[PDB]
Amino acid sequence: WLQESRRSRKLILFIVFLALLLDNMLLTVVVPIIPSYLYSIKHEDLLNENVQVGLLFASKATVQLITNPFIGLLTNRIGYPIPIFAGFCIMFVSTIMFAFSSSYAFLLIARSLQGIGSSCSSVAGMGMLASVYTDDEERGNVMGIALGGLAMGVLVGPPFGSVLYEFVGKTAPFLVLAALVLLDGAIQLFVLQPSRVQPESQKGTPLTTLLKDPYILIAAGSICFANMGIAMLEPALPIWMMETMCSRKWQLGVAFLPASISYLIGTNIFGILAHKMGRWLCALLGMIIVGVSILCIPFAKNIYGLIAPNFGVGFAIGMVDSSMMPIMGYLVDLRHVSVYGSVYAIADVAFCMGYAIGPSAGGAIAKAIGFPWLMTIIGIIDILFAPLCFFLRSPPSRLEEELRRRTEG
Amino acid sequence: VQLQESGGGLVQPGGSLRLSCTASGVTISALNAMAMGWYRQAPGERRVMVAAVSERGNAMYRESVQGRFTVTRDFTNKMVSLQMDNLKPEDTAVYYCHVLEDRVDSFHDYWGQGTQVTVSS
Repeated sequence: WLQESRRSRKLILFIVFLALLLDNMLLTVVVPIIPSYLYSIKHEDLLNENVQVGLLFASKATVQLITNPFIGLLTNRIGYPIPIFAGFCIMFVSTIMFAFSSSYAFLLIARSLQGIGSSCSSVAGMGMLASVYTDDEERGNVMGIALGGLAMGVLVGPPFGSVLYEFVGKTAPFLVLAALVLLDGAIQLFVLQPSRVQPESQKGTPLTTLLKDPYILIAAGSICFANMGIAMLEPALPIWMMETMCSRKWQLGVAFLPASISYLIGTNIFGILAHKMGRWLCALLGMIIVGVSILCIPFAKNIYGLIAPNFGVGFAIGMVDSSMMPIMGYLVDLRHVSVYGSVYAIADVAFCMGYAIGPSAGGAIAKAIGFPWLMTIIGIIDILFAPLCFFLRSPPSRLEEELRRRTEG
Repeated sequence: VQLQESGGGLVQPGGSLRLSCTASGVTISALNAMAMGWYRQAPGERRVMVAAVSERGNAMYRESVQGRFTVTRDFTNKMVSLQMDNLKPEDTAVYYCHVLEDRVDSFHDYWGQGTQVTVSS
């Protein structure tokens, strides 16, 4: 057919794109559906039973966070495609579970398996995408496309779930979604064909050494703070809007829509703009624009007042992510051994920590401290961390550091 | 991989001298992959690094030699060379040539014949 084998290496791009699409679709659709099921079942330790609502998000977030490094080691331990297929199967089993699912304790187990699959895919597919694309500009382009797929998934999720749920009922958004997962697996089984183990030719650097590299840490912190911006912004915007704006129910999706559209636009154009213009300066501008936008958000007074800053923050987080994703591969190729699993695991740890500590901590900080103060402190953190991206202009090579050490002693 | 060099001599303090090390036994591409410089050893003293260059073209001079030495590596002529503009009596040492190749973890080092320079006091 169109792909008898990996005749086009863009087939791997398509695989990763649709995998991330389906993963964030599972992540987003269940969010408004959990409270309805929980309330209906409860109608038909109470403080614990209330904070367990946020424990829903915390479950997937923490499972992903814990699971990333083990998958990163596993990829170069035995090979790339097998973790992708295993994470596929785990995600499919979880997806089949959510629906038949009823009991709360089983639902948490289901979404924990979802997190296992999400982490495994986001590590293995990303690493294999980096490995097949050794060219810097092409790697940046394909990584921007994959992040654009992530953003488009998180944009399409909520209405896709809501329309089917309101049309048929409970299992409708889940069964067809699992069928799309099965179609992905039918593609994968012939595209990858991992019917034999492929041990890695070159041994990987220890993970502890990577955490000692300052530039990897700078890029990881940039990604972490930029994602924590929108992650913290997600819960607290509707409640503050209801408190001060005297608003209604339906403005919420329209108000957050600019952020997702701008994310989708940013991650697909800045993949090709960054290499032409410069990754470090792109990251610096992204951080600065994130800070300005988040600073401007509390000062607004009408919905039209919030239209512009959400567009700005989406655009800027898109720049930061699409410019700092391939710099991990660039650095590990420049001054380390060419194995990308561990470094991309670190990058995804930074990515997921924001979603992990966003909702609950932001709610608590809003409870004890003014929400405008939350936005201002986030903006201050972003602005003060922005100049640290300057160090990524021309990193020294491993030979240079060896010579520096030999001059020291 | 074999290398050659020339230089050395006796001169009063304040003079000038030029040292050049040649690498004609290895190809240009492998020469670019490697890193090279000039070694230094004194009677009854250990090696302490003075000036080396790499494919970044960055030379980390030792703290006391900044400005005193001048080193340049040729990517085409296969020569690493040193130029120096000032002398002091504390320069009693013997200078060697060397290379590093860090694609292997052992970074196989190959030394040159070496040159000795002493300064009258």
